[PDB]
Amino acid sequence: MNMLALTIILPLIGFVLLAFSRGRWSENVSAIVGVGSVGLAALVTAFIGVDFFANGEQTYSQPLWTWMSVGDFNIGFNLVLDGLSLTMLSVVTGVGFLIHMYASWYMRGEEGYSRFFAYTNLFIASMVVLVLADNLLLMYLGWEGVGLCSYLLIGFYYTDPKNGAAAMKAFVVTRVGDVFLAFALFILYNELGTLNFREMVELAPAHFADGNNMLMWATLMLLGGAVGKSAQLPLQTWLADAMAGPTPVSALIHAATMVTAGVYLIARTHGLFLMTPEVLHLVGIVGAVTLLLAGFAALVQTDIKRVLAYSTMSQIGYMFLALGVQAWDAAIFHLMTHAFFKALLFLASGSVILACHHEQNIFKMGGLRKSIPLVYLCFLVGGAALSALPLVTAGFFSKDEILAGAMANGHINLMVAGLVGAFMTSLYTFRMIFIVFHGKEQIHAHAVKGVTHSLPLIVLLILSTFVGALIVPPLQGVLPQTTELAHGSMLTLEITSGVVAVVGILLAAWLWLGKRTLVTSIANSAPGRLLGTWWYNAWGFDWLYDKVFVKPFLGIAWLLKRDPLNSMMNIPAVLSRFAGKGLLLSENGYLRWYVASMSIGAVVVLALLMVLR
Amino acid sequence: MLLPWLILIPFIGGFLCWQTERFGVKVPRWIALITMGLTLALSLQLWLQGGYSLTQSAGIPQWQSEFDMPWIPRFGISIHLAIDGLSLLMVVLTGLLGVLAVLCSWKEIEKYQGFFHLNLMWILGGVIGVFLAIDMFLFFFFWEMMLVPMYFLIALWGHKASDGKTRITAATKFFIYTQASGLVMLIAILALVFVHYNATGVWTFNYEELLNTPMSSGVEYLLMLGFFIAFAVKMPVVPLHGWLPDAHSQAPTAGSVDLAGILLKTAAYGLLRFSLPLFPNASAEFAPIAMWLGVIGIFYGAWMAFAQTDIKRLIAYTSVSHMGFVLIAIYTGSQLAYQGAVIQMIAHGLSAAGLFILCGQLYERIHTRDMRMMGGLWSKMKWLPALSLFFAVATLGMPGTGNFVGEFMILFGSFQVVPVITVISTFGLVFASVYSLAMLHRAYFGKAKSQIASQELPGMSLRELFMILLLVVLLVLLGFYPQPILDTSHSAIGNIQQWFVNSVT
Ligand SMILES: CCCCCCCCCCCCCCCCCC(=O)OC[C@H](COP(=O)(O)OCCN)OC(=O)CCCCCCCCCCCCCCCCC
Ligand SMILES: CCCCCCCCCCCCCCCCCC(=O)OC[C@H](COP(=O)(O)OCCN)OC(=O)CCCCCCCCCCCCCCCCC
Repeated sequence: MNMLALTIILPLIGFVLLAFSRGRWSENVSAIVGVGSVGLAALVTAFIGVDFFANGEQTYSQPLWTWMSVGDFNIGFNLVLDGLSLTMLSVVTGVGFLIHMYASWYMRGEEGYSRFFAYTNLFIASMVVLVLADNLLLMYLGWEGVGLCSYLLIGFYYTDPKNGAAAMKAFVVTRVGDVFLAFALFILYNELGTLNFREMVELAPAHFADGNNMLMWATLMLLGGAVGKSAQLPLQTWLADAMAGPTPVSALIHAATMVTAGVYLIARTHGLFLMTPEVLHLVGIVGAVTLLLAGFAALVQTDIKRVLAYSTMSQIGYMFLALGVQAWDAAIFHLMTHAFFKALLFLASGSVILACHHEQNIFKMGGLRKSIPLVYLCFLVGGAALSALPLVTAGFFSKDEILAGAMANGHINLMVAGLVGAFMTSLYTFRMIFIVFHGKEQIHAHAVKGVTHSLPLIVLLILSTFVGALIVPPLQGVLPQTTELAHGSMLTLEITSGVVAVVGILLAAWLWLGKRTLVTSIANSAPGRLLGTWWYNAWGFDWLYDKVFVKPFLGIAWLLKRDPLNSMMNIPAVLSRFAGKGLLLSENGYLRWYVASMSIGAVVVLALLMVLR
Repeated sequence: MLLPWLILIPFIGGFLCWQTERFGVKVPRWIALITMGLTLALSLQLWLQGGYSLTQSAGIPQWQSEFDMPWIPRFGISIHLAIDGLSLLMVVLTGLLGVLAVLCSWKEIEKYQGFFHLNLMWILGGVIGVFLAIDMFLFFFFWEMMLVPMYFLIALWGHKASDGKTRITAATKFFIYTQASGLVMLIAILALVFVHYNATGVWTFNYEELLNTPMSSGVEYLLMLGFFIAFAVKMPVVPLHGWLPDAHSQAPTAGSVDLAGILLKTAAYGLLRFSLPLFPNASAEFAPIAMWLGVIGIFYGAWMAFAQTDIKRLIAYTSVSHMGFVLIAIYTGSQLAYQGAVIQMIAHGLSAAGLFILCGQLYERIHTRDMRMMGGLWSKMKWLPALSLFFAVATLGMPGTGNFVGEFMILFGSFQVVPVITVISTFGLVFASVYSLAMLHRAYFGKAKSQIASQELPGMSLRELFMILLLVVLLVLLGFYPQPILDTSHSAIGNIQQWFVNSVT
């Protein structure tokens, strides 16, 4: 576990080498540096994991140097591994290696093959610092890092201005969450003067004994940071547009990393949310609302990537609901399972798009099940895991645990939201599947094959089945245990969940398989055209934000374009010039006036002398 | 003492630069480089011999070195110089930016280039004197003398594309803003000298003696405002900033004047070295107004930068937004905010320098600074576009770039004193992201918006790469290991912070 830093140094070295290459290296050499860098980091993670379980799962700390020291403000560049970190490090470096390997095949022949891997390497390093940091300020160096790398990869195709707009929106919306996160860091230090996760939860109880009023503000501001990176209400308007970057990026910044940071944060700072129960419950409510709102939006999307974007929002919602119902172990379990099927679905979606000549509309495609078979199977296994098909898929075990925890803790209303979301998940997930692969061919896809493409796909496919549910995250010791549901009550939930999941898929088949007449009629119905438009635009949060923030800002920019305050400070000079011209009017060359001027002056001087005598 | 030579070497080198053009128009530049190199070496020697890291605050005044020589005995005015962790750090930055100011104007080998370098060396000599002067008259003299060389560099060696009329208009506006503001400060220095004599009976211009002058609340406030007006014009503090964008736009295109006379924080140091210590109670009661002026500059500067079209004027307004955070910090009385202000003053100098130097290099290739005539320059150049992205990432304050350390330290300290102001100020980080990305997208990304931007441009030279990469390494090191810089300014900033707080109580 002494090699904990190598999990950051290796990816960071890969970035510098690929950045200074400036595209001079060959694609093969560039891929070896990009995939090998993350690959070696994953190998180090494996060796670290082996030593962690060998030493009895004891938390390990690796102090590197003191970052900032000004009095009691002592921030340290120190790393820590305890189990929650190991789980996250494994997902980041493991699933991160597979995506890098797949990306090697996807970006073949594209400009910036080296720059892409350079940025993905920096993203990995930033995410590793985020997960290994022992303090909130070092976590910030890594929280902001992943945001930059996302901006750099969402707009990788810089030639298209639309891709740049999507990248800027992501950075701005996420940075508004980072400002909220900062507030929490500012409050916690003013109140505890530590910022170290362990010291903070140890010194918090005594300081907030008189009143936790300031602790509630910190936890609320911690939730603000989480809803930004995790794309949860009210900062979820950036995920769908972020689907402008190369498909491999989508897999990394969704399943693997980035959107999981908010969950890790609330999980790492659980000891503080527990002292603020009302804010902790709000985490659950936010997840429930997002999972429901995002499901409807995904059901009406026509772009394959956007359906997978809103699904990530719903799936991150379940993990947020799990944290609010105090099912900490279930949330991390679902983060890991989600990292498998969602990466599979995104990587598979890339294969479909490339096979369909860059086509991305679910319609305009069809009958691909025969042309691309392995990709179709990946979608089936990934879609079943997302819809939580009973027993066969890992998603079933991870989601049921979330629903069980809510019921075990008395959050019935939230559990019900999860159940209805599960039905919606099946419908939106198989609607796309039954429209893209089942039906009549319309594009004639070109077979996509070769290792570097199939290997990552197959490994994620196995991990997306029940086999992934066997990878129990080591959490006892870091996170509290969840209240256990009674066996009889647990069986009822497991059966209900399965029936809801299956019924969803059956209805999806009957609706989007064959002539698709009923769905067309509902879609063309006046209510259908209205609700469909509303959901397609994600309930209109984007429109509202444009009218409340973007439009006002641009208006004020136009108003101040000519620096009004500078023009105000130019009045002293306009008056001066005017006065000068008026005074020069007395400079008429007429001598008789000059003589009269002295006469007037004499009268004034003598008059003043007499009135001031 | 060597303090006197940190000001003389620059001045002597300037005279040599002019007298050596006779040996060729390619000689003055080497004399200038050696001159600034020697000053920088002397500054580093003082750093390695002062043990600043092990100096504990003993209370103002606390100097590692000092020099005094009679100058005008009749008025008790002398050449009094003194160094401290704060002053030392500002002198070494002047040396570094001075060497870069010489290197940036290296391909300029026209006639009368000797006078150009003479003016450049004298601007730097005056800046170093401002950081070393502890005699109030010497401080003012250096404050006002450095403006004359700058006026002739912006008016005679200014933007090659601008007409003589536009360049002179800008130089006159800069001089009138700055010299007039400086005169308001002389009125306050003279009033303080007389108030001291009347209260005590001594006639002194020494800061050390004028430190505790018994004065009323009204006079202390008026004296404080007199110094602030001078430090508000050079910071700048809105609404006394109009001169900045114009001067930057019409200054030598290479960026020499920008780095030498506009990127050294002589006003922030002045507020920390004289205004806060000399007028502790007045500064405390003016804190609310000062802090709110800073918040306005943060948002006003950000909005103004977003709407600029000219890339150099965009960078100029970003400086007004960034300096607002330093003003808020100076009026908090918190060591954390003061230490962060020192880091931001150094970081902004390095980050702004890179942007200004890169802007000049870009002009040399596309012969335009209008972003509306650029685009897709990432696919037409080899280094400039990527390096400009780095400096903008640092400008928005990305952790790991040194600008973050200063900005966040200011907020952490400011929050403990003024929470509401800190909250509104932090939202400035979102506005920074808007103008920072706007510039990169409007110039290097997208498609070419003009023919000049649609052709492969010449690549950056080794000289250009070295100076820009040096700034990159320094910013990253300051971002990951800022302790060595914090340990040098701790004693000086501690002395100032204690004085202010203890005097107010
Ligand atoms: C001796 C002391 C050592 C310490 C100091 C030295 C370290 C500094 C090295 C890294 C910082 C600067 C980054 C590189 C600058 C320019 C290099 C370059 O040419 O890279 C080009 C690269 C893509 O190249 P290409 O596709 O060819 O397009 C460019 C034009 N051709 O495009 C790019 O890479 C774009 C350049 C900027 C990219 C983002 C900037 C990163 C900012 C750093 C913040 C760190 C935060 C995250 C850290 C988390 C992990 C700790
Ligand atoms: C206490 C107050 C707050 C703090 C203040 C701090 C110091 C501020 C100092 C500056 C005050 C505002 C000056 C506003 C104008 C700045 C530039 C200037 O003086 O004139 C520029 C103007 C441009 O025109 P021109 O040069 O002919 O170019 C071609 C046509 N555009 O040229 C002209 O045509 C103008 C002709 C007259 C120029 C000189 C007279 C203007 C200034 C008069 C004094 C104002 C008060 C100063 C008091 C001392 C400082 C407090």
